[PDB]
Amino acid sequence: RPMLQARLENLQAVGPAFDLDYDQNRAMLNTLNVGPTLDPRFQTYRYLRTPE
Amino acid sequence: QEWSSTAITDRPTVNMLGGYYSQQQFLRNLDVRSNMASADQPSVMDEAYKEFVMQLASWDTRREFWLQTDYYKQRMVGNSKADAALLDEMINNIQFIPGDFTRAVNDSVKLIAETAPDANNLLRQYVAFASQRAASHLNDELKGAWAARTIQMKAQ
Amino acid sequence: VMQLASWDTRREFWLQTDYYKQRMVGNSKADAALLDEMINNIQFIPGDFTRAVNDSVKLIAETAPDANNLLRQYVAFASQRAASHLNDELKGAWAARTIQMKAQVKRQEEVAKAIYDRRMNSIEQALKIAEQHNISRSATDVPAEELPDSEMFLLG
Amino acid sequence: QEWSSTAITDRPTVNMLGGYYSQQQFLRNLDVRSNMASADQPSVMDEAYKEF
Repeated sequence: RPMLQARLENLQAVGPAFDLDYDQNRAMLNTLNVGPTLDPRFQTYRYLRTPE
Repeated sequence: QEWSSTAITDRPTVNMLGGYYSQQQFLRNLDVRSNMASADQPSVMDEAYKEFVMQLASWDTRREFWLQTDYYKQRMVGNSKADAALLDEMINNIQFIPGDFTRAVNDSVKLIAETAPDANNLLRQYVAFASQRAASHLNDELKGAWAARTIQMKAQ
Repeated sequence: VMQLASWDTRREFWLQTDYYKQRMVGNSKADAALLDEMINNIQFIPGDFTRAVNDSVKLIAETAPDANNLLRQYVAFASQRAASHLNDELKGAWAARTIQMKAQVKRQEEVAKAIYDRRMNSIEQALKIAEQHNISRSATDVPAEELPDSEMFLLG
Repeated sequence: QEWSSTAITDRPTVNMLGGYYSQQQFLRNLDVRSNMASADQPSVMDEAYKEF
């Protein structure tokens, strides 16, 4: 009885066990939730013959 | 008079793409870990240049550029039919000749205007306009992909 | 090769060289015509690996020593431009890589801190429960440390 | 009178595909741990454009 009750109390107070993959996913989700930084007017081309 | 001018373009560099290159690299790295579909896909530069080329030769881009070029607005008689015909003619003025990699020739764009300085200024403005439109479209695509990835990660 | 075949490189080289400055007439149209004429004086013939023919460059000038010196200087100029562009691209890639590495290090630090906090909380709860149940025996179970955090209280 | 007009279309992008893209990607992710599919499969937008 004492050890079983202590096991129940400890597992109740600790909570579910999460592996490293869950923590890595949470960390990545934080940066994803930060949101992308959008900047316009960046060129998508380079000139080989400038118009004249 | 029909003065003509020619421009030749190629893929941009890493340094001129700005932060979009880093954001797309981050998204591709995320795609590498899960939903493996890289298969040595074309780099970000190729995608950006493909979008720019697509926006360069599109009829809609030429029409929208001419509608605001401030050089077409001066030649407006006020009749709808005449304005439409002139707009169609000037849209046909701008031509795009795709390049062939086998013969080492690049993509070129040719513009025809009425005066010599206008054959240069209008071509520069048109290229800038197409680049800006391609950049906006790429930003929208990046936002959509980012939202989809965020939703997938939340579900996982 | 791309720098060699580009129109812009030829135009800038001819503008920089002394072979063209001494031939300036002072009239803008005449100078532009002369520059455009001397642009075509440099022809790049791409090579084919199948026929074992390499890339070649031909320059045309009024005098043979000029026809040699100008070609040498133009090749050096193209090489310098290519080197500068390559250095800029390398710097951009370096900046992207260091940004990515910094982000990855930050994420790893956050993960480590989260795991440490979870273990601290588990330690505190186990201490409280062991105090409550008065299990002061240091040795309670055969298995050594690295026990699962669930039944972690089985210690003095 | 016989008047005529012309239109030119191309493949859509992720943004205009709406929520269907996420569902299809989820199904594809479920379909790469079972009944192996080709890694270089045509993308969702390509299939949608082909259907269109």
